Amino acid sequence: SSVLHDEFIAHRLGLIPLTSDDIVDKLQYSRDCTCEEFCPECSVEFTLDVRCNEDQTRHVTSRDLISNSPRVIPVTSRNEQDDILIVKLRKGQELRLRAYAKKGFGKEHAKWNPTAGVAFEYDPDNALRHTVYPKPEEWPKSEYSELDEDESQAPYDPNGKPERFYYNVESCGSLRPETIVLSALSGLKKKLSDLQTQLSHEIQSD
Amino acid sequence: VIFNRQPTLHKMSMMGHRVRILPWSTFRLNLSVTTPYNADFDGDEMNLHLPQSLETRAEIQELAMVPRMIVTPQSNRPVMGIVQDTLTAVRKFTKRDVFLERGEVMNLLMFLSTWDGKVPQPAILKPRPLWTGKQIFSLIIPGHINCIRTHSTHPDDEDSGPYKHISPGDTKVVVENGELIMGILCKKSLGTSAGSLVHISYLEMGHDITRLFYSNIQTVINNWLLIEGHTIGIGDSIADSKTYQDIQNTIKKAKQDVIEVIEKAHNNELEPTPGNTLRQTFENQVNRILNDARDKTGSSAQKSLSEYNNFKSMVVSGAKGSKINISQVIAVVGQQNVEGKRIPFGFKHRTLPHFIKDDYGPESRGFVENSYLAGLTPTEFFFHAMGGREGLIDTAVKTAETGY
Amino acid sequence: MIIPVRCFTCGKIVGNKWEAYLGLLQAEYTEGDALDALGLKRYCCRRMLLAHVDLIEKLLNYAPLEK
Amino acid sequence: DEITPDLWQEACWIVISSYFDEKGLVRQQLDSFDEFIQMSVQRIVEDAPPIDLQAPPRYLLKFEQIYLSKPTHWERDGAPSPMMPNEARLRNLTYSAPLYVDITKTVIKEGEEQLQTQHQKTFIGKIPIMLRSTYCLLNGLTDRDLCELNECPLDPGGYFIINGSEKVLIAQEKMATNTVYVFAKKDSKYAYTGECRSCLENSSRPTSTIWVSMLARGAIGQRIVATLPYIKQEVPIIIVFRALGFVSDRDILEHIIYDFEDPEMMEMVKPSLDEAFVIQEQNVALNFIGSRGAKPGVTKEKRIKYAKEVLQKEMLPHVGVSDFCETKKAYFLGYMVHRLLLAALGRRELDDRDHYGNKRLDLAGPLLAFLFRGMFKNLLKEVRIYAQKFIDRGKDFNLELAIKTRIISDGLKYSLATGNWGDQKKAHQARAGVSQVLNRLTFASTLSHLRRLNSPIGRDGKLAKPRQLHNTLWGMVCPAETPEGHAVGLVKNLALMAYISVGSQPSPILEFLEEWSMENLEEISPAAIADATKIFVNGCWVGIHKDPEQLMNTLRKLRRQMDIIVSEVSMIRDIREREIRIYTDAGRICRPLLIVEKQKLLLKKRHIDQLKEREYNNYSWQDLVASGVVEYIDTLEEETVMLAMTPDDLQEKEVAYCSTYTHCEIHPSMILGVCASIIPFPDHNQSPRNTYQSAMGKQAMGVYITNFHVRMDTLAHVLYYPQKPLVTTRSMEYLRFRELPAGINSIVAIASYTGYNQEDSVIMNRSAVDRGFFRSVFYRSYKEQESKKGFDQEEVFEKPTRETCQGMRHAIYDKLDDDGLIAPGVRVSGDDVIIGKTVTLPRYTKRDCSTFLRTSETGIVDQVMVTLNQEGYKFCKIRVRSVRIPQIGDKFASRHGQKGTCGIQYRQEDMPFTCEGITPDIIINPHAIPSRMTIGHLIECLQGKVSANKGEIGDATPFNDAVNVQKISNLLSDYGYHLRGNEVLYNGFTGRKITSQIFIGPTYYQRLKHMVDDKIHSRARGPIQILNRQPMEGRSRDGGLRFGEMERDCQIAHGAAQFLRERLFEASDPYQVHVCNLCGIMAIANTRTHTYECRGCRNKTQISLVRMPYACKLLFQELMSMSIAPRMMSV
Amino acid sequence: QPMIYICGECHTENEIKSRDPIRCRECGYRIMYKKRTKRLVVFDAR
Amino acid sequence: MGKRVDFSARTVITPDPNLSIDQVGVPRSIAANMTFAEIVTPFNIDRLQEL
Amino acid sequence: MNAPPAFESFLLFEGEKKITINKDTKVPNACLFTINKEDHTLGNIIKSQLLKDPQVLFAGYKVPHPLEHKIIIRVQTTPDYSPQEAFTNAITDLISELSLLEERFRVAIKDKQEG
Ligand SMILES: [Mg+2]
Ligand SMILES: [Zn+2]
Ligand SMILES: [Zn+2]
Ligand SMILES: [Zn+2]
Ligand SMILES: [Zn+2]
Repeated sequence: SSVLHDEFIAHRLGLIPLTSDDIVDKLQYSRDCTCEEFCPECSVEFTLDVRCNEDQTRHVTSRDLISNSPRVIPVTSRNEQDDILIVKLRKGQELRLRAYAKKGFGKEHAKWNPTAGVAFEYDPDNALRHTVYPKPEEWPKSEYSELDEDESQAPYDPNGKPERFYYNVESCGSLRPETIVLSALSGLKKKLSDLQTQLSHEIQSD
Repeated sequence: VIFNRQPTLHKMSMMGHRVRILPWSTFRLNLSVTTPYNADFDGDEMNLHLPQSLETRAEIQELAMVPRMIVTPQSNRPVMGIVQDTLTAVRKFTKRDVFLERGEVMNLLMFLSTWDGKVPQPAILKPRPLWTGKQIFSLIIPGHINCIRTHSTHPDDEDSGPYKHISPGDTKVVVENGELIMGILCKKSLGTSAGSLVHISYLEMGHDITRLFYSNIQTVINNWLLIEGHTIGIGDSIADSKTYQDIQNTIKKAKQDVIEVIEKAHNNELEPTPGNTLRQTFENQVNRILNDARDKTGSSAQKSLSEYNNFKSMVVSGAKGSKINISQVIAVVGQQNVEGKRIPFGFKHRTLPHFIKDDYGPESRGFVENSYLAGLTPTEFFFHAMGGREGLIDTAVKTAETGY
Repeated sequence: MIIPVRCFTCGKIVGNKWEAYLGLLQAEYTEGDALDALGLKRYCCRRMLLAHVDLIEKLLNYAPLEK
Repeated sequence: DEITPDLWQEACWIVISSYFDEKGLVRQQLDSFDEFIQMSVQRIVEDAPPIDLQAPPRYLLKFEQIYLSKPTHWERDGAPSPMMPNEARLRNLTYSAPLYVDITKTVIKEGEEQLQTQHQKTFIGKIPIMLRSTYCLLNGLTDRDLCELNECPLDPGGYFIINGSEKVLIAQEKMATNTVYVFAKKDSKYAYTGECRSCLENSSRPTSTIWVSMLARGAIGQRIVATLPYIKQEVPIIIVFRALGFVSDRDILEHIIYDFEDPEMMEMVKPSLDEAFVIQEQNVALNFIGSRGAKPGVTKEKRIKYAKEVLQKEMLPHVGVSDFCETKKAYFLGYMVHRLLLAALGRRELDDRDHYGNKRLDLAGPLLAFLFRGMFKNLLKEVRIYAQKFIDRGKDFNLELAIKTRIISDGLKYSLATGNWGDQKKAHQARAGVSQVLNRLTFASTLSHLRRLNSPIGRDGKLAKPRQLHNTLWGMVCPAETPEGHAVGLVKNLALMAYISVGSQPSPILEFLEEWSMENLEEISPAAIADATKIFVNGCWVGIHKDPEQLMNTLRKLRRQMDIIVSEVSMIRDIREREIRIYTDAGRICRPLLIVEKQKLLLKKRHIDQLKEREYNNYSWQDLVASGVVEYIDTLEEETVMLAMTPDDLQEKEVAYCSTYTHCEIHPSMILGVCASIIPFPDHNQSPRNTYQSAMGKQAMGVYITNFHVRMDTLAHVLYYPQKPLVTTRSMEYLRFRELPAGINSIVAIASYTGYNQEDSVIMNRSAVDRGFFRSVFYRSYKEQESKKGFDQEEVFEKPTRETCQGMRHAIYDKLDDDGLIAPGVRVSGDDVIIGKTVTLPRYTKRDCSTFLRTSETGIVDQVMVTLNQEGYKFCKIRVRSVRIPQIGDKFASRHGQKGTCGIQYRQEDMPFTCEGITPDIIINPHAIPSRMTIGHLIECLQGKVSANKGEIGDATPFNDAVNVQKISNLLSDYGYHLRGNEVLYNGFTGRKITSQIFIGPTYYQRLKHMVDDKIHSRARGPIQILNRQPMEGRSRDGGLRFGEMERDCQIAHGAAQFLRERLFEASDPYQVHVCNLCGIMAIANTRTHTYECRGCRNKTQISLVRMPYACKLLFQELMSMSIAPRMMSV
Repeated sequence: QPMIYICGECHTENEIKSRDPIRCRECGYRIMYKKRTKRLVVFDAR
Repeated sequence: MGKRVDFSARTVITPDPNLSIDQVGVPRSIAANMTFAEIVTPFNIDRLQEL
Repeated sequence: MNAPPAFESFLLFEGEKKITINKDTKVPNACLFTINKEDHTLGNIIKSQLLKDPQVLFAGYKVPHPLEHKIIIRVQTTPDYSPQEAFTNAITDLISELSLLEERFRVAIKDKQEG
């Protein structure tokens, strides 16, 4: 009975980050699960049931998303930062729903993206000249720069290659940032391993 | 299929295409084939007609296919050429100081359909292997065509003095045996004019080879522009303090000149020229002064531009814009005209209630002494809106008569 | 109508910051200092909080369909 | 005391805010309607003549008073309850109030047997009510009260609800009346023509135009003629003067030429005298007028009577229509001749047709008054016939049964419902385009539609002069907001502080002029008019004066003190020609301005102080006007005003420009309208770009109104996450764009990235779109009603069945309920059924007439409403909800004319990123900037970066010297960014830096109504039209695309004859006919029995089959209908 | 079978059968709304 | 001289640098709506039976 | 209406091969690897690792259409070597690099949390 239609609430629930640290490796994709639509091996059940009976506006927040799995809960609800606001309700308005959370990654939808920004940089002093500043004096210095203030950019390195890449991986909350990096390395390695397996089948089949 | 856009003005507004099924719900067009249709992607819609017999299919395939439609009989030149990003980028790519590394070169060669698989010997072997943009466009250029053109910035006094065949500015395009021996490619070399590389490709090589030439230029150049990049911002609209002072001095001198002509006319010290009344002669003198001011300020702005300026990049390549646009963005917007004359006295002997009566000065009658970056004053804003309304009316009223 | 959950650009969560942002504003913070207190350092998330119009508060002025 | 420059930008905007707290944006509509109801209806009822009817007994039936109650709706039961506008919208009612008139019928037969019977409150009609007017139930309600009634507090009102449809009256331009305008047509028999559209103060007849022309040179000299109304032949002016009682030539030239020392005027009038010497007395001149007329009476007596009546009623009604006014009419016609001679002698300029001082805006009030005059006249006529047919029998009659109230009610309702402005019978003489459906797509579109003006020159006209932006539109009409199609310059929009005058009576002004030293026109001698100054009031020359300067000082003092002269009265002193023209009539567009003392504003700092505490001490705009600090100046009085653009102009300068200013702009940005006031930095764009944005702000998605949950609109788009712009102008505070914005601040990068944004296209971030970026919801309402019109056939909502219904499609009806209506929350795909309606037959005894979804929509039912319509059968509205996620082909626009469709969407890892991992929401092509010169886009992007990094809202008000690009760049360099808004970006695919540093930052983008899914269409052998068996027209009809004449010409040039035949014969309307080989006329074929015969030739063997288009067969048959014999000869 | 509707003004749940004038029994208001279906509609939170 | 025709489609146009000049990128819904009457032969009997 | 499901970028259709090897006939000892349901993430690393092999004469990749979800990697090697062998070794080297990077990131995290 809230003022936001159903797809608004659904979209809004999809974007709430859920703690995924140790559970995401254990759960299966519903593609791979041998069950029906759902099961505890490939999904997590959430329930939300709020009714504004009192005169002040009721803030239906992520704290009202009750899960069957204690390990997979809304990040803000984890034991400061306030809870994500799902909808504001007026006296007499009511929201009752039943969600299921799945395993996915950011290629399918940004809600499965664990990062709240990935700062990536290399060659802070423009030594490789991969950028060409028309007026190098006008540009601020990188936080990773090692140059005296009179010097705008490093002397050009003809024999140089990009090395020393700087990262700042900010987490949306679902995974720890170091878990994001470790899971990224493992996922890239398994992509390459699967590619090599299929490559071997194609080579031997010829 | 026949692909059509309205108004169907000439035979190139309905051309044959081969269907490529793709995910989303729009008609996806190549960017060279937008000029024949007069089509841009600001909500334009186009009509697809599917011939329903082998005879009509053969008819369209042998008569109306786009490669057969590259050269128009209207003006014996190409009707489609290289266009915005690909033209700015091919201009930047064929500059003399574009050096590609081995991995970049292989990346670009992945996007040549007509590539024999042989990596060309780099133009620079030591201290480090480097290919040039001309060396890769030579691979894009088909057959063994031969072509001489001149980049838009080619100085007119260079073909007389020395260095005629070794151009300091890398102008004077020369393609020999299908290799870009020298020169910066631009609208003059890849556009829709007569004798360009696309025209000579269509005349010497067939329409199929020319189709591949268009496609290969676009793919290779867009994937290189992913490295180079092209942009535009406030920094391209800015000029140095010296240029601003020169422009303001020019405008001040012009306004004093107009004041002098006004004082002469007021004192009857102005005599009419043959073929005009005194009013018309005064108007001619004032308009000449202000046009001279606009041109001088525009030249000042143009010379102030650096080689990194993106306005200058797009104007030089011919992709979009003109030197007058740069002048209006940097130097001065200039005189606003209604029906070919200065702003009329719509009030009683006034253009606006903010002026005194009988004020033939430049600001009173619609001279915008500001640039678009400087910003127009309220009266300049209204006069500019009047001048622009004239263009909107012309565009909306000429259509019925021209279509009839 | 309501504060978005994530920043459209980076995907940082801003849904839990609207109420805190308003509380900081009534605490006589400037909008910039308030956005700094909530940890919105990228101008995309500052855009999200600074340009938000809470229309839901106006939609809650209408009585619901059922009592 | 004085407001210093450092405070000025606050003071002026404080003043502006006070204006919008007092007036609003739809004040002209409400004031027009209020004047129409308070005054115009009563004047129209009283100005009608009493209808005297007698066989004997007689009855007069005088109407004396009107009463307009509040809007009320009556049910079948008859209980009386107030009708709320939302109930009218939902139930398809008409938000109208009943008009009752007091009638007085006195019986007079003989012998002083008189007795009066008064019928108090006789229900005379129903008048639709403009919302938020004084007579609206939403009048004076608080925002809490409006929300209690399911109304938006931000809704401006200013429109009517007719049959549930919100209709807005467009102000109509017209040439002002009672004013002499001397023009010169290049191609005509006349050299100069002075026209005067004359109309009496309280309108009762159309405008009677009188022309006074000069015949073009080539008998001896130039002759002056006068084209009087109701007379089809030119008449010499001297004849007209003699017909008015001025026979002596001296008297006529006393009335025409006021300075006898001027032989030029004399010799130029002499031909007219020389042409009229045989006629020398009043009766003969009247006979001449009657003879030249189109009804020449055989007897001179009735000729003279007709000429008398014409010269007394139709000639110059504004001068006076009573008798003994011939002196005033003679003076005025002499003034017309004087003006014509001044134009012909070059002493006066020809009048400009385009000058808005010469124009009037016909608003809701004066337009509804035109309707009400016509409709009340028709009503009184019908009453006359009804009462006559009874008194002819010599018996009394009931006026309640004589008054058929449907005339006024149905007339006003029809006219506002259709827009055809006039009687329903004269549906072709009526002028359409008035009263359009209110645009509810976004709040800006609604405001602009409510502030819309119309120049009825005709779109077909290709003369650019009326389309040109005249100089006099300054401050009155937006220079930018205008449609760019076929109505450039004709459809206009009010500027923000523009106020259309509502009208006023000239009686107090005339009375004061009498008490003052003015001399009436009948009491003077003409010899005094030479040096004296004429005084016109609403076009009527009322007298003369001796010191016009101190008269103007007195009148300006009176108007600035809110004395007898009201604020909207215009008072123009033309000095070179000694007229003083005072105007009180309606339709005069004017604007407020700050009065200026010697060289100082009268707006001191104390006024700003009292305006700052506007909410405590109730010091409002009206107190500012009453203080003599502000003045409304109309277009015609601006000609006599010397404006200061800012108080900086009032400073003493090294060379003084004027030093004698009289007024000052409150702020120059008020020259813009509603949609142009949203453009940031519009003075840094090319003006066509500002016009295109002013058009495209109206298709932008947002929240068109707060109470959208209860409205059952046919089409509605609501954006999920509207944002106020980071870079805004100070005018949107009054447009309520901050409370109902129509866009999102997007991190836009102007770059060439992959080539998918070329030629006016954009690359959007798929990850941002996944997060709700520019997501919208599309609400579509379907209406249906079950009609019990008669026992022959009745419709009914009920779940159809396969065994009883006949025209039942194969689509499943399981989603419907037993009531026949789908339930909310049900997901419905294309071609699905939402209402199961069945109609009883004369597959038996009922046929299926169900309502399907508009094909290829795939929404969810948002809600279902059931009620009863006006007549009272069951009536259903179903709102279906479809979430529109932006995709390739959806149109987006910035506020600078920069429109484009989404070329492609890349995920966040595929988009280019800054060192701090910010990816652009949108990437637009740099080639869209240079030719367009939308530098406001770049300045807005840079200002928005500063605003987002600083935690403020950028000030992009047009003409602001405290904000330029260098300041913004210096501010941006303080937050660790390149001062010009560039950043090093990295390629998302490879991670390498892009060599060219990209220009990136927050810019306010808009999602426009034009989504590709509402435009994509395809056909392969669908339905065909009935008349010509060709594909239908439209997506909705599953129609085919038109292969037009130009496509035929293109394919002829191609030489593709079989493709041309496929398109124009085989893919459109293949057909076969049988032709007689002898007469070539279509024969009769019977293919079942194989008997072919031509009845004409009486043969049945020489018939041939011909494969021709059906349209060609239809053409030939329509030619045979015209007795043409198109004989298709096969040999 | 019942087809209970809600009142637009009094928000009262009241049953109305076919061939019945649309009138709320609690306040007589003439505009009624259907209640949300009981069918199971699923949303992908995307 | 001009008329409505079958086997026609219309939609918004969009850039595509990865098409050749003689190609047009068509949605799958337009292509699923529009059909081409192909004659059966032993050369195409199997493919057309598949379709 | 025409929106492909988002999983079609990652998931293989039934009967669709993850990788297909086609001999390039223009030059000797060259192959085209058409890899389905991958994008620049694997293409760029495989190409750049192949460029580190001195026996690789050409190594390039392209996404022929962004709306489609395949990549093509062209590899040419010296005659004594093979493009299939080069591609295999490139994947092996990338896997070993990522394993080492993962172990070293685990060690760095342990050091950072401990001290
Ligand atoms: Mg277009
Ligand atoms: Zn499962
Ligand atoms: Zn962010
Ligand atoms: Zn016959
Ligand atoms: Zn009720």
